[PDB]
Amino acid sequence: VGGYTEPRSVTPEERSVFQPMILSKLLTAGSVVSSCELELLQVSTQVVAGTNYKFKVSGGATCPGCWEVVVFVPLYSSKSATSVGTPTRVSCT
Repeated sequence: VGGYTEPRSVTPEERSVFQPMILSKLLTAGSVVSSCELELLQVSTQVVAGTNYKFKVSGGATCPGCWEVVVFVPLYSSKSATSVGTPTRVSCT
């Protein structure tokens, strides 16, 4: 118990919030170029003291490849901030 849900489709509001956070992280880590079209393929969630969102993301023509990236969203009543994890390269299959 306490593991991830099965992957699911990403909501419009989730794309709006998390896609630029994940792009910014991949860009600052030197993993993608600034022109990268990044797609959130799916998300799996784990409820802790807050929520872990595990994304599988795909790059477009200038950033081909897939990464797994975990984002932590804490509870409002917490001293902790929203944190993007370290991206890991994964197979798109």
